[PDB]
Amino acid sequence: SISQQTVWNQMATVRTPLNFDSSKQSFCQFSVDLLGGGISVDKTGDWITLVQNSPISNLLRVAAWKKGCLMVKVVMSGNAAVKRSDWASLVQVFLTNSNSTEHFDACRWTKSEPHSWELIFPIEVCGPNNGFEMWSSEWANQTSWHLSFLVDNPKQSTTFDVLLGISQNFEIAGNTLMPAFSVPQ
Amino acid sequence: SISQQTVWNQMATVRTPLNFDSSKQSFCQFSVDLLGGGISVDKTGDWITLVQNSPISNLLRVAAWKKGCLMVKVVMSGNAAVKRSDWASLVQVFLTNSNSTEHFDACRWTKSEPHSWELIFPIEVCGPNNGFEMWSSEWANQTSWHLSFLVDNPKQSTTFDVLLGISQNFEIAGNTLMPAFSVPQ
Amino acid sequence: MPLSIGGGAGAKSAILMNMPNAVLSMWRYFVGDLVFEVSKMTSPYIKCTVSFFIAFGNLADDTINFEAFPHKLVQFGEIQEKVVLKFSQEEFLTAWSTQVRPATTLLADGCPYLYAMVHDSSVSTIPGDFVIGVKLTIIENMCAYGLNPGISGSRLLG
Amino acid sequence: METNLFKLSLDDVETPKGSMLDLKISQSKIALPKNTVGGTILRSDLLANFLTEGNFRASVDLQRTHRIKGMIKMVATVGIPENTGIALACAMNSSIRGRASSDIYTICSQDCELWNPACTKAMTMSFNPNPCSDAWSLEFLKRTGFHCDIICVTGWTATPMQDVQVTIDWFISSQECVPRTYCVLNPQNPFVLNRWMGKLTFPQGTSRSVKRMPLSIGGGAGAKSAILMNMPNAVLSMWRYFVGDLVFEVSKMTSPYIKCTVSFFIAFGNLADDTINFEAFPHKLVQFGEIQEKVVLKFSQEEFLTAWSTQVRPATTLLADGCPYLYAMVHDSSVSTIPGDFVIGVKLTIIENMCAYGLNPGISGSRLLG
Amino acid sequence: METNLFKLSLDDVETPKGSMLDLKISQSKIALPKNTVGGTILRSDLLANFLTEGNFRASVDLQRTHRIKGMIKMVATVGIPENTGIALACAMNSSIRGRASSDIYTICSQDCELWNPACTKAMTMSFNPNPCSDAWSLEFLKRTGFHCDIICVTGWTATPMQDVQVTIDWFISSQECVPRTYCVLNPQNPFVLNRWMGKLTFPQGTSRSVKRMPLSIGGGAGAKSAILMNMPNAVLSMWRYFVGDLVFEVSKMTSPYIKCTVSFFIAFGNLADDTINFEAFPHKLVQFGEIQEKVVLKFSQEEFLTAWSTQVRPATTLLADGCPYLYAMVHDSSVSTIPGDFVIGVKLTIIENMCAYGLNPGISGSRLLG
RNA sequence: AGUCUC
RNA sequence: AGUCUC
Repeated sequence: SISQQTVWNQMATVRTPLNFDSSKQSFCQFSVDLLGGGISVDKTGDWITLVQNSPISNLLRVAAWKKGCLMVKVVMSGNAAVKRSDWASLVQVFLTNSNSTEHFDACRWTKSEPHSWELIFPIEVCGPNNGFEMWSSEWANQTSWHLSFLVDNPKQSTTFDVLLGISQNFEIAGNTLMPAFSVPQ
Repeated sequence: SISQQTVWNQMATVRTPLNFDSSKQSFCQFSVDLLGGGISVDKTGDWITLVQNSPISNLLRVAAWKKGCLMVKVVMSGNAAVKRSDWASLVQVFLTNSNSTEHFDACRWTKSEPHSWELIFPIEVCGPNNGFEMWSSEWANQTSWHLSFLVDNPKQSTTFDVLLGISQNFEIAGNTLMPAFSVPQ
Repeated sequence: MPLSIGGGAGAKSAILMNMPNAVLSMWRYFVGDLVFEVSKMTSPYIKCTVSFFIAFGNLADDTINFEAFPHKLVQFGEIQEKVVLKFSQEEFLTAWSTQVRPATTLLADGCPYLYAMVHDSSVSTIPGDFVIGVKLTIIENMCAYGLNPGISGSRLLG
Repeated sequence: METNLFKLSLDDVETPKGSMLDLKISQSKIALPKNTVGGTILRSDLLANFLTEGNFRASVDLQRTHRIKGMIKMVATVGIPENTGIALACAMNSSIRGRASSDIYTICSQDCELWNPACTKAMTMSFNPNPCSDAWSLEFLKRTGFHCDIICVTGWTATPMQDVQVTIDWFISSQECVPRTYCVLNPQNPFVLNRWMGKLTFPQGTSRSVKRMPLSIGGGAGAKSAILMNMPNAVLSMWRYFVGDLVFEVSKMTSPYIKCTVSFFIAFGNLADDTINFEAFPHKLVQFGEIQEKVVLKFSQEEFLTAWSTQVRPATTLLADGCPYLYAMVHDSSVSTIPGDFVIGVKLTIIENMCAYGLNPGISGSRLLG
Repeated sequence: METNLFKLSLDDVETPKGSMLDLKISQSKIALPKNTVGGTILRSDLLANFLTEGNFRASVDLQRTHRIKGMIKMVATVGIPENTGIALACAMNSSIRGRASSDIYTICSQDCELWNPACTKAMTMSFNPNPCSDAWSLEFLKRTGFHCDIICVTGWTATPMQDVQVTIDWFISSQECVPRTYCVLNPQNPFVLNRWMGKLTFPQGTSRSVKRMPLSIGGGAGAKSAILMNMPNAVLSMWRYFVGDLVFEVSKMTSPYIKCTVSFFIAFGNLADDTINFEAFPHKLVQFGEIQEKVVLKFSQEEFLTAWSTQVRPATTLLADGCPYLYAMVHDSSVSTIPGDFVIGVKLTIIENMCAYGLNPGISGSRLLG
C-alpha cells in the first residue's frame, strides 16, 4: 500500500485577469473541471490559467473509469499590497457535478479572509458501471465534479492554486486516448 | 447503504431587502422552517427568498412522519464593497421548535465575521409516534425545527444560503399531499 | 416511458411529488428488477394487443425489428383488467441516472426507456381509444450509487 | 384453441450462445496500400462501427441483446511472402477525447496486438470492452466512445506487387468477460503495464549500434514540447521509487530476410559504446527463426540492487543518470541480401513482485522514446 | 502465435436452435379493411416472401442454413369485440400454377387454419413445408413455389369503427418436420381428407332451414362449368365405393351474438324438409358458447349400412340419390339482437377405419358446395 | 393423423 | 495477469 505524508499534486493555477475592469462589473468567474482536467473562464479579461502535468493531473485525464475518494485543497494567494484594513473582497466556491445551470450544488462555501486562505475538502467518485463513473459520458448520462468560483473584486483575491491528493481507495479502469499534453517553458 | 462525500442539498436562499431603511430600524428578521419548508420574513422591506426544489427539500415537504438526524449548514455571503475596517454588522441565529414566542430556544449563536461566515450543526427529529414526528401536527401537540435570524445591519450581512445533509439514520413514513412545487425561471 | 424516474412528475412550471418517489430521488444512479402493474381503464369492448420492451430513446417509431428485443405481448380477457409485467435487471447493462435534465432529447438520453406499442391493431365496434394505466409497483434487488445534488424540474408523464 | 401469448418465450434475456459461425457479428476489410509507411493509420474509428459491418448470423443479436457476457473476439487475416515484412497493430481503448494521439505508445496499453504478416498469417485476439465489469453491449460501446485503431507500426520492408487488404472477422466469444481494474495506491501482482519502450533499428553492417532504454519509465513518453500518456503508465508515475521482475516482449517488425543477433543486458548510462566486456554482465542473446516474430525476455529483480526513481529530470545526462538501463546491441552483424534495417519493437509487458516506495510530486516533461 | 484457420468452427451445418425470441424469422402485417366481405383475398403470395419481412434474430440463419429441420410456426394475432365477428383462413399449399383458385375449398387441404377473431384472439399453427421429407430450406421454398393464402371466408357481422390489421409472427419451431404422403391405392388410417363441405347459413327466424350435404364427395367441388380440385379429394376419387368413420369439424363463422341450436344427422336425400321425426334418427345437437368457435362431430360407420358411391352423376336428383347425406337443420330458432345470418362452416377432416372398393373410371363434373 | 389447447 | 498457441 504505497503512501507518503504531505504529498499532494498540483492540478491548476488560475490567475485573475490583470486587465479586469471594475467599472464594467465587480466580479468575475472561472470553473475547474476536477475530473476532466479543464479550466473555464470569463470574457471579463485576459485570464492566466494553467493545468500542471503532475502525476495526478495526468492520471485523471487519461483514466476512463474512476471510483473512490480524492482530496481537494484550494489556496488563494492575494494582493499583498492592499492594507488589511482596506480588504473588500470575497470569493464564493461551489461544487456541482455539472456546469449546467439546472444542476443544484453539492456544496457551497464563501471565503473572505484577507490576503490569503485555504480550503480543504474531499470529493468522491460514484458511478453506474460498477460504482465506476466515466467523465461526462452520455452513457448513463454520467457526470463529473466541477469547482466553480465567483471572485468579487479580482484585484484583491488574485490567485488560486488547486492541489489534489489521491486516497488509498481510488481505483480506475480503462484508458482514454488523449492528445499530447503540452509541456510549458 | 447509499452514501457519497461532500454532497449536501440546497434548501433555501434568503436575500435581505434591498430597500431596507436603516432610519426606521437597524435590524431585520427572517425565519426558516427546516422541516415544513417555509420561509418567513419582516415587513421591513422587499425580501428576496427562495426554497430550492432539491431532493432533500422535496423529501421533507412530502414525508408525513420523520425521525433521525439531519445536518445543517448556513453560509452568509455579505457585501464585499464594505472595507473590512468598516464592518459593523452581526447576526443572531436561534434554533426553536416553534415560532411561538413562548418557546425557549434549543440553541443560540451570534456570528459577526466580516464579509462571510458559515455555521454547521446537526438537528435531530424525535417524535411521539414511534420516535416519529409529524410537522406541527395538533396530534400530540407536535412541533418542528425553526432556524430564526436577527440580522443587524442587513446592508452588510446580505445573503444567506441554507444547505441540508441527510444522515444514515434518517427515516420517514407516510406521504403528505402537497400542491405542485413551483419551478423557477 | 423514461426510466429516469427521479424528481417527481412534471406539471406546468411545477413538479408534483410523493414520498417514495422523493426518496428514490436522493440517490444518483440505480438499477433493479422493475415490476409494473398494467390496468385496462377502458371498456372490455375495445380490444388491442400491446407490446412491451426496454430500449433507448433514439429508435425511430418505424423500427421494424423492435420485437427482436426481449418483449412481452399483452392482451386482456373480457373481464380481466390487471396484468403484471416484471422486467428482470438483465435487461439493463448498468445502473442509470435517477434524474436527467428535463429538456434532454430522445437522441441524447442515455438512460433506458420502457416502450409500449400496438402489436396488431386497436379495434372496436363502439367509439373510444384503448387506454391503459402503468404503475411501477416495486423494485427488487435494487442497487443504488451515490447521492444526488438534484436537477431542477422534471418531464411530464402520460 | 386460443394461444396464450404470455406463456410464449419472447422475453429471453440470455447472452448469445453457439458455434463461431453462429456467433459471427461483423467483418471489416482494412486496406493496406503497397506504399504504406509506418506511423500510418490504416483505420481509426469507434469500435461500434467495426462491429456493425455486414449482416452475419449474430448481427441482430448484437443489436438486440441488452447484456452480452462473452468477450469480443477478432480473427485478422493476411499473408505476405518471407522476403518482405510489415508490422501492424490493432489497438483497443475505452474512450477517446479530441484529436488523440495514434502513436504506438499511446494506443497499446489496454488491449493491443502487434503482428508481422510475414510470420503470423492469421492472428486472434479476445478482449473485454468493459474493464470494470463482466458484460458489455452495443449501446454501451456507442455512447461510451470505445475506440479501435489499426495502424502500421513499421512500413513494408519490400513493397508488394499490388495493394493488400487485411480482413477481420468479429465474433462474440464463448469465454466470459472478466474485469481488470487498477487500485492506484495498491498495485496487484503482476502489475500490467504494457508500456512501449521504443522501436529499435539496427542498420546492416558490422556496427554495434548500442541502444539505451532508460528504466525510469514514469511521466509518459516524450514528444515535441509535450508528453504522451496512457493509463497504466500514469499509475506507475504516482509512485516515487520502484523495482520488480521486468518482462519484455520483443517483436521482429521487419522481413524474415534481415538477420541479426541482438544482445540484451542491464547496465548504467555511463558506459561507452565500445566497452569491450559488456557481455561480462548477465545477458541474453536473441535470434529469430524465419517465421518467428515474438520473443519474451524476463529480467529478474536480482539484476537490480535497489529500487530506482520512477521519474528523472528529462535533461539528465547519461553520465549523471543513476537509474538502470536496458541495453540492446548487435552481437555479430546485421546482414541481408535485400535492403533494409533490422527493426525490433520492445514492450514492457508486466512487472512481477513489484515493490514501490513513496508518492511522487512529479517532474515536468519526459524523454523521447525510440 | 499463429491461429489455425482450419480448426475454427466456421462450417457448422446444424439446424437453427434456441428460444422463440431467438428463432423468430419474420413478421407480416396483413390489412383487414372494415368493409371486407368474404371470398376476399387478404394476401396471396409465395411463402418465401412472408418469411422474409423484417430482420429478426434468426432471419439470417433462415437465409444462410442449407437444411432446417424445425417446422415453421406462425402466431397470428388480432382481437375484435363479441358483438361482431369474421372468419379468416390462413392456408398453405406446396405449389401453384397459373391463376389458381382461392376458394376456401381449393386451398384448405394441406395445412390450413380457419379462425374467428371474436372467439380466438391469438392463433398458432405449425407445419412442414416439405411433405415428402423432414427438412426444408428457403431456397427450396422459393424455387418450389410454396404458397400461402390468407383469405376472409366470411365478412364482418358488424363493421368495426376503423380498419383492422392482423399481425403474424413467423418462427422456426423446435418440433421436427415429419412427412405426410399418400399412397393412392393404399390409404393410411386415418385418411387425412380435409375437404370443405360448405358454408351453411341459417337466417334469423323460426325457420328449419334444412341443409343437405351429399357424402358422395368424389370428383371435386362444382363451379360454373368447371370443377375445383385439391389433392386429397383427388385421391379419394380414384376409388369406386367407400365407407368410414367420418369426422367433421364445425366452425362458428359469425358473431357470438347470433345464437342458434343446429341439429346434425345422417339420412337420405328424399326426405321432405318438414319430416316431423327427423330427430328419431341418431342425431347430435350443437350450440356454441360465446367464445367457443369450433366443435367436432364424429359419425360412426354404423350409421352406414353399406359403402356408397364415391361419385354420383351431378344432375342426380334428391329422389334418385341412393347415397347418404349429412343433414343440418335448426332445432329451435336462429335469434339475435343484431342483424345477420347464423353461419357455420363444415370441414370433413379425416376418415377413420375407412374401407374402399374398386377403381373409378370417373364421372364428368360435380355438384356445387354450399 | 397432424396442428392446437391444457 | 490477460490474450495466444498447443
